[PDB]
Amino acid sequence: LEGNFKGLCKQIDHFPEDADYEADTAEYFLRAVRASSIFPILSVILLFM
Amino acid sequence: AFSLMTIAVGTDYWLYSRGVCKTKVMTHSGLWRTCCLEGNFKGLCKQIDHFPEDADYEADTAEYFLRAVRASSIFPILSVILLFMGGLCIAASEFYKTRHNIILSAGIFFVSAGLSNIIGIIVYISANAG
Amino acid sequence: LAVLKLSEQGVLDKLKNKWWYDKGECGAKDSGSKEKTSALSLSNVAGVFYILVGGLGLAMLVALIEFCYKSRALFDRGVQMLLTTVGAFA
Amino acid sequence: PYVMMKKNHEMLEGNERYEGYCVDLAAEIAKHCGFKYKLTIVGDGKYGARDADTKIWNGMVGELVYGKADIAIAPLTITLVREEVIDFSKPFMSLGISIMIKKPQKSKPGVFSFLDPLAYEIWMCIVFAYIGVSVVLFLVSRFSPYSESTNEFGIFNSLWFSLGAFMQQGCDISPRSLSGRIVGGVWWFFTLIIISSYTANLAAFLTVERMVSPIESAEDLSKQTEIAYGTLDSGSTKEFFRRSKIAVFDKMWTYMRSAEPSVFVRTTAEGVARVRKSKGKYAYLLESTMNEYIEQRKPCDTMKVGGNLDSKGYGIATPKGSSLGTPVNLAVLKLSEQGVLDKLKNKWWYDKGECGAKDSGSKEKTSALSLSNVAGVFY
Amino acid sequence: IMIKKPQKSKPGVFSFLDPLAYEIWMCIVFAYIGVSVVLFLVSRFSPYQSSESTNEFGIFNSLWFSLGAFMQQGCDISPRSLSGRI
Amino acid sequence: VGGVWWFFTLIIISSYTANLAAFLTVERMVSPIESAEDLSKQTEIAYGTLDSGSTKEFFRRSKIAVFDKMWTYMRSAEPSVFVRTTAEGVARVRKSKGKYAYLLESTMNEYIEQRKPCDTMKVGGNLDSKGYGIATPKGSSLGTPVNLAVLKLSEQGVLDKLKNKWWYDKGECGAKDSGSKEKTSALSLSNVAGVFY
Ligand SMILES: NS(=O)(=O)c1cc2c(cc1Cl)N[C@H]([C@H]1C[C@H]3C=C[C@@H]1C3)NS2(=O)=O
Repeated sequence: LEGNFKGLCKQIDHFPEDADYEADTAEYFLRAVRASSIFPILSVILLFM
Repeated sequence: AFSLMTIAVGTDYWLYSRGVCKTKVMTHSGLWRTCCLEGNFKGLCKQIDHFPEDADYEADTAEYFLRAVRASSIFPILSVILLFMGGLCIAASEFYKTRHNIILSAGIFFVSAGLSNIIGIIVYISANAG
Repeated sequence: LAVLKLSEQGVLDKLKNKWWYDKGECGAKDSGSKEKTSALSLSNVAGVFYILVGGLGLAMLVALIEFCYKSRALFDRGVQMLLTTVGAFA
Repeated sequence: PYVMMKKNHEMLEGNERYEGYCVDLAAEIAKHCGFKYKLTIVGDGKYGARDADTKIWNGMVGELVYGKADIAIAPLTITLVREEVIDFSKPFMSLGISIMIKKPQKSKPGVFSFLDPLAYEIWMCIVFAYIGVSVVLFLVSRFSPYSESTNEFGIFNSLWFSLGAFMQQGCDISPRSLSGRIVGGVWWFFTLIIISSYTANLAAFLTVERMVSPIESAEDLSKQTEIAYGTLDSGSTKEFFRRSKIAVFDKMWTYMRSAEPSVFVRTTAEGVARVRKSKGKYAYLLESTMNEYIEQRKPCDTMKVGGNLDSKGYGIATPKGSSLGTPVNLAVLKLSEQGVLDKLKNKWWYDKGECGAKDSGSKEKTSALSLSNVAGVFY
Repeated sequence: IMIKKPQKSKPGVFSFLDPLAYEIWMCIVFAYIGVSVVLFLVSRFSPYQSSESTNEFGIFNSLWFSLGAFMQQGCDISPRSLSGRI
Repeated sequence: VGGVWWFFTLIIISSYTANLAAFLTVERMVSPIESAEDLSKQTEIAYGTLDSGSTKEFFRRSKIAVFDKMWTYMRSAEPSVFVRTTAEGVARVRKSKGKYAYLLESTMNEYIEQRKPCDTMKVGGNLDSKGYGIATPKGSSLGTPVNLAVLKLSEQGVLDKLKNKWWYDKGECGAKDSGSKEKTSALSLSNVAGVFY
């Protein structure tokens, strides 16, 4: 957005491949739920079923 | 209650604090006659006063009310009078027996004896700021 | 020429603030810059006891005048309707 | 604790009679060098110095100047006038000017410290108002006939209603009459102010006890003068602040000159107890290893704050041009690379202690309310 | 100018109400009177005899409900209608 | 029983309310998690020393019992503590998010901390003692005249002022410029998400 390369999308790696992060077990549990968004996926399941 | 009330008024050991006996030390503090004990002249006393430091009496609009109520005490004293009058109404149960207003009339004094007694404790302590 | 030479070098000012502030035998920042706590004293909250004891005198006196009211003993749609005309115009 | 008298000073002779930090070093320096050594305190009781009026030397350096002593294993500070006439090795310990103050009055609070933000003379009036209100709430709702059976406010109910209002959970039975609700309103506004002021004044304790910061530097010592700070009268420390270039120490030497009482003391040991008689209102400035001696000794109460304000050293001294110069200097460095001196250090600063070192550490473990801070409510 | 060093204070009898200004206390009372009257005007609507006497919010009770909510000690009465509970 | 349990909850919940104000009003720096002795007691925090250094040679030739444990643990970290260059030893602490410490010389420990990215601290005292010395040839006629001037430099306070210029005023942001900065925020959603959880 707000650049002339707008409209170029990217598959987000929520935990990155090369970053300075070492996630705690409170956060690696969290960011996995953030990356694999099971709870919005569970919304898709529970509305449809 | 009224016996210990009259004892508490005319006694002189309300507090033990550090203060002078006389203008030229542990005090034996009373309400009317604030005495001092264990001094050079052990046993002589002093009456209460409301102005150790001399300034305007009316200045803070409650400083006029607070000082005059404490030394000229009426709330521990109206404690005494209302408890005294209600106790005579205890004796007045037999005089006009079964009037069916008299025992109600006595307890109003006793509850008002409690209301007077608690506020006099407050103005005692709040004037003892130092 | 020496006086200018003194004040440019702060010599006067170090002579001054020593002799006024530092040789002063108390502090504006020795005693004012301390932090201490206090528990609340009874003089701090004596007003809430005054309203309370003042309330109980008002709680009894209302009860006693209603006692002689209901022992020694208003619903008319017209004359307070006039009081509705009086007050709302007021 | 460098060299002291042994209690067995009768049965033994000389070398066997005196012990301590330097004596362990003295046998060790003579071990790696291989010379017959002999201990003798100078009877003059003088650190090495020179005077302008006589042009004479004295003490341990002076006997090295005047040929009497052969080596100086002692707490001897390395200065310029001592370098002028005799030698030194590499310095066998490092030390500096430090600040001594007694530990702050860290005690645990009582079991009745949850009652603390309200004064004791208020809690009597809180009960007396509770006795005072609940009887009035009984009387107003029951003295009137107009039938009187419909109410529920007995003497025991009127306590239980009023005790519910003060604890703010509130009870079931509500006043229904006109004047019976006038009393019920005011006690509600009573306990609105008193409980909320309790919650605020409790926040005044826990915050300010986190706000107060102790002394960790000279700058935190410079920026407060309600606690006095001074030095010894005649020593290295007092002259040190005189010739000081740095503006951090420059303000102190002006301040220690511009104090009306005597910030100067006579001896070291009098300066120890003088802090103990000031109780967190005076700090004393002396050498750090001497300061680390005292804060290991009874009554375990003083403490060294901050760091070394400078860096000095104690060194073994040979006569200038004597034959012991290199092999002693070869031996002092040999003990450091072996790390023997650390064992020689940490022995005598701790075995003479009896106090616990590093007992304070940090305050992060007491960040929350502990049990004992509110255990009286369980009681 | 040389004045005396300021004597610090004594907190007043009416200084428990000091953190909130002289403006805001009467605006609480003017909010106290406003909310208590309106719920009486609401609760004396919605009849569906005791249809208009259904719910127990008299004008003195509607003061007592709006007083108990301000002191945080709740009372026995509670609104039943929808516009009463708002 | 209901009366005693009420005054319980009047004190407990208000003590919760008052202290949670104090954490947010006075938000101090966290106390030193690692002192000199205590980092040996943290295996959950790591520590390291140089691959080829005489400071590594100290722990292998130490008989001191706490220092014995330090040499005992440094063989038992996978990957090893032995970084070959100090710039890796600088960078390893920075990217570890605080689990790794690096034991190195106090001069380099200071000067890294007084630079960008302002991203470390130096806690605790020194483990051993050593010194930097002016090296003159044996029998060179400067050598006894030189070290008298070094004593002359230190006795005026110059060698303080030469270093106090060079490590402070030729430094930057540091950790001493962080203490006065007090800012309080609204509680973010992550802070009481556990109540929602
Ligand atoms: N720990 S201590 O203070 O007893 C201490 C103090 C010192 C030690 C060794 C110890 Cl164990 N060695 C050094 C030595 C190493 C080189 C630098 C100075 C001399 C030569 N001197 S020191 O810095 O004065």
